[PDB]
Amino acid sequence: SKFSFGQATPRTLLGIIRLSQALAKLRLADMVDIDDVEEALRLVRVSKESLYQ
Amino acid sequence: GGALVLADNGICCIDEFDKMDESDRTAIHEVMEQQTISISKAGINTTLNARTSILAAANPLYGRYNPRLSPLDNINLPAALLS
Amino acid sequence: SDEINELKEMVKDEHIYDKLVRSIAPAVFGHEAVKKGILLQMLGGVHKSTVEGIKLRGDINICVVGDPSTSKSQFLKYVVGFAPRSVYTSGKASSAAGLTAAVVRDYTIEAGALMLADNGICCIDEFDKMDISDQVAIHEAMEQQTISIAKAGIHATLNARTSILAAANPVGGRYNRKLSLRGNLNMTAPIMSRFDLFFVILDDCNEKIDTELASHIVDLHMKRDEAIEPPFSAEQLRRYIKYARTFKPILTKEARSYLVEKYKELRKDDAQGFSRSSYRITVRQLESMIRLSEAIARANCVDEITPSFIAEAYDLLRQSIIRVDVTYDKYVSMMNMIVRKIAEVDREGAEELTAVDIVDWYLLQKENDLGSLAEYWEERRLAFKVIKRLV
Amino acid sequence: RVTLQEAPGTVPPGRLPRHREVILLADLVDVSKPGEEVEVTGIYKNNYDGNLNAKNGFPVFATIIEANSIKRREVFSWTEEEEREFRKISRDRGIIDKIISSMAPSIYGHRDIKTAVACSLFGGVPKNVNGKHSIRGDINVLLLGDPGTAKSQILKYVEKTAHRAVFATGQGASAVGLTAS
Amino acid sequence: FDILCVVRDLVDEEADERLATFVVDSHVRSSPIPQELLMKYIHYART
Amino acid sequence: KVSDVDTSTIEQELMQNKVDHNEVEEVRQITDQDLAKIREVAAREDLYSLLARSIAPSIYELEDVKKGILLQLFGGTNKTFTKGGRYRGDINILLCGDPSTSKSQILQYVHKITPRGVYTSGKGSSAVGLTAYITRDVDTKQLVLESGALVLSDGGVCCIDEFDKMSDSTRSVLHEVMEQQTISIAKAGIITTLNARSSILASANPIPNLPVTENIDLPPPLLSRFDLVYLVLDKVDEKNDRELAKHLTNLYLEDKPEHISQDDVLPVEFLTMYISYAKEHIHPIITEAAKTELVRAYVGMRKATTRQLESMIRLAEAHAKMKLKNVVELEDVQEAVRLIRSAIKDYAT
Repeated sequence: SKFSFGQATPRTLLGIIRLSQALAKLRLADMVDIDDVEEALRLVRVSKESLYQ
Repeated sequence: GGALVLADNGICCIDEFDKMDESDRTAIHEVMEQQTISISKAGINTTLNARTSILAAANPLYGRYNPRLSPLDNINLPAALLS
Repeated sequence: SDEINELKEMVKDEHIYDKLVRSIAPAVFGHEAVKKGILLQMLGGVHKSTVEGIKLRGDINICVVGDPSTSKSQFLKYVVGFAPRSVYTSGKASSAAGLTAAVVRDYTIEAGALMLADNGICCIDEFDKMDISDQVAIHEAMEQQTISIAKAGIHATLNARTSILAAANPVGGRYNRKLSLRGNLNMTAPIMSRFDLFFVILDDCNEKIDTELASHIVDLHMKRDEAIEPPFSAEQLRRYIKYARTFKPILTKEARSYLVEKYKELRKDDAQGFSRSSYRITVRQLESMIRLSEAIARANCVDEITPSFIAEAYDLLRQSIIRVDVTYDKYVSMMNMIVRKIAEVDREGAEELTAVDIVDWYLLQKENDLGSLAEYWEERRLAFKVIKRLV
Repeated sequence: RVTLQEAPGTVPPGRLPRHREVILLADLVDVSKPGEEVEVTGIYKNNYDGNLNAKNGFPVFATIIEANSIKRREVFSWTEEEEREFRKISRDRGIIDKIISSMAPSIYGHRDIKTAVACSLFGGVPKNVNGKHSIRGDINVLLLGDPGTAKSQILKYVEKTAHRAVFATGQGASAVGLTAS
Repeated sequence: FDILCVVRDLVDEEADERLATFVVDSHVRSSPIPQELLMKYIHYART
Repeated sequence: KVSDVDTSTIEQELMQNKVDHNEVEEVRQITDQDLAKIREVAAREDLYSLLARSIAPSIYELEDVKKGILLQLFGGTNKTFTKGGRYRGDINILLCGDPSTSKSQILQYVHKITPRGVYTSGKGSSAVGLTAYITRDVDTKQLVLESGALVLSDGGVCCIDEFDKMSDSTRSVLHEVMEQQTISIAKAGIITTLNARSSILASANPIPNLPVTENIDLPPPLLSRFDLVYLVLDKVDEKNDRELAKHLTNLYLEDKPEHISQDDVLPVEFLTMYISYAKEHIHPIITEAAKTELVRAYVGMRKATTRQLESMIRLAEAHAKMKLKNVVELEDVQEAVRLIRSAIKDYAT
């Protein structure tokens, strides 16, 4: 109830790998460094969670 | 074709994403398997390739986002699609 | 000669009816209704006379309805297995004719489907799948009794006198107990009213019966024991029946007078409420009781029958009805309210509660019929009088 | 020029009603009216190709009857002993009720719904007012039935009894199909 | 349509008795004018 | 011009024949000491688990799917009665869920193992296509009968893509097969009822909460007919996706392919000769032992349709077919139910 959406189904994982792999490309990368992935998580959590304001 | 086929390999954009009724939502629900639409009707057996990206602007259930309601209540959309 | 002794041995006994019933469909487990439903098609009425004029029916019809997995199809397969002159189709794919003749072009005629089984039992699965086109044709078969065929060539008329056993799945494949059967089966009215009667089955969980099913089915899939056997062998029951077909059962008997009151006993209690299984009960049901009677006469070899057999056909129709259930005119309207409220509340509740409420919602309903204040005041004082008398 | 088609009653089965052109002259004009059978003595004529030569394949002449004259066409019954007998029966008043009771035997029916049948089946008076309008001489019975009521069977009686009685059903159809075409 | 015949209706013992006896009588089997003379009568009078 | 080892019962005559005029090859033959290895491995307790991990080496977790299919490979026991009967061994499995769940990969794998199976996509299919083409031969300019796709698939496993998406006229073929276990062709030239006895493994893509029974689409009567219906759902694993990602994100590296699931004990060619052996040399019977628990399961579910019972007694006998038991234990019907209940622990949402 409230909070959610669950369940964070694997498409969110694959999604965040894919976002990661996107952010890498603006670094032009091939490395795909940790700050990239972390950043993807950031965008994800910031997306929602604005419903607490 | 139009829309999805017309714009593919590139971004497709949708407004009023709630009012689209039903048959449309099935198309879009399927296109996230990418690489597909399948038209079995009448003179068409083809399965064409849509490489489309989708951006969808939608309004929460009327009037605006009632906080006394849980999320997924004020979002009218099924969980099959949001995943 | 050697066999006729056996036939005699069959007609002598008082149980061979029950033997018939129990021995019909070994594969199937119980239900006891559709057993009779199946056999009484094999043995038909007089289907003759009354001239001048138009001829009576005669024969019989049944449509089995129920939630799938109820093995309604096993009956069917058993009939196409057992009795000669029986065609089996699964239509939806009929497709059209199918149940009628082409005609082949010449003017040589295809058999085919329905008509090639004549004076017999045609078995169709799923009326609900064949849509409009052919159902009308079937109606033409069960109304006019004749099949008229004219295509781009020689005009024709070909008789088919047949019984039609169908198995029809409900709209949602389920009940819908609360819904009228009229609304559930989803076939058009005229073809509906020609099928008497339906013998609806629904399966519900009962641990005794459940255990019996699992036991019985596992039994079936076991080569041992296949020793389960009917009191009659599948081979003899045919020569028996064919013997029983050679009779011209006719009831002159004035105990037929009784039948009238029986017809009469049937509709009265079923008049109010209309929210019961009605139907009507249609005169065609009076007309149905006849062919049913003669059917049971065929069964028991008895001629001119008994009022008792009449009562059997009667009760049969009764359960077939109940399965579908789920100046004092003023006092009548209130008594109707009492029976209506209780009958609904007993089926969907215990019924009890505040007696005042009954008057409350009653006034709320009858307020629509109130032409003048005197009608309100009368209805109020009457309902009050009944409750005061009732107490 | 009038097109004469062969009479529909006399057509041998499986054959279309072929027809020929007819040429009237002088007084024969206007003697004919559409819908009517007509007896003509005219001589037969051809000329002159006339015009096909495109879709035939052959030198084929037209067929035209030049007309000469015009003329209009061209198991149970009552009987003397039977009618002289008969008359004495119709004299009692109660014959009406007896007839109604006789009108639909096997239904058991009603006294009313059969009464209507008897009434309309039996007749009326046409009846033309000089010279304009005939009103109507018939009784049109709407028999409004009810599932399970006899409403079908009754009218079926009428097909057996009446002299000229036709069963068109609803449509779909049991020939004939109710619309002249 | 001049004459409208409505049919009903709520069950009556005489109406249902009387009918059922007749129908049953019919199916079991297997004052008014003879049909032939009436079907002549009508034609006669109309002519 | 135009447009694993086989079973014995199915072979039948070609054993009963081909001996007389003799011949060579046919049924796969096994040496002695390797047999001595099978009868040893059967002893291993984790076997029922073990084989389940060995089926799909690339594919991670979702063990009960691997497992149900494992029983699809052992499915049922064939019965002729006096005559007729013929319920075969056939067990049929639909599975649906979120996309990219490997649901197609399994199809590929089963397709690879199963000797006679045939693989069909949705919409690339038609009721004429699945049996009896009656094509012109064009070599002799004659009319010759061709076997449809289900007739070929007779024995072993038919695999189906995108089953939800089949045209309405199609699926009307399956109500014939699933029940009768034969197909009845009265059309055109030749009129006969010909036998296709085949498992079906169907993939489905659905359109929390909502009726699930609604959300698979399908007519519910057809949907109830399938023996074991898998619904992919989160197992709450965390704790899984990491392991699975270790599996898939490899290859990756090393670029060369070595092992895969290692370090995990796995059979390779052994499991096929095992499976074969199990199938030909074993014919399990429930005896007095199944029926009690067997029924009480069905009731427990009823508290659905009778098919679910048929299901249990067939599916279970596969379990018992494995482990080399001629008779079912009262035990082993437990998980045999649980597999049906497995999807229910996935129907909670």
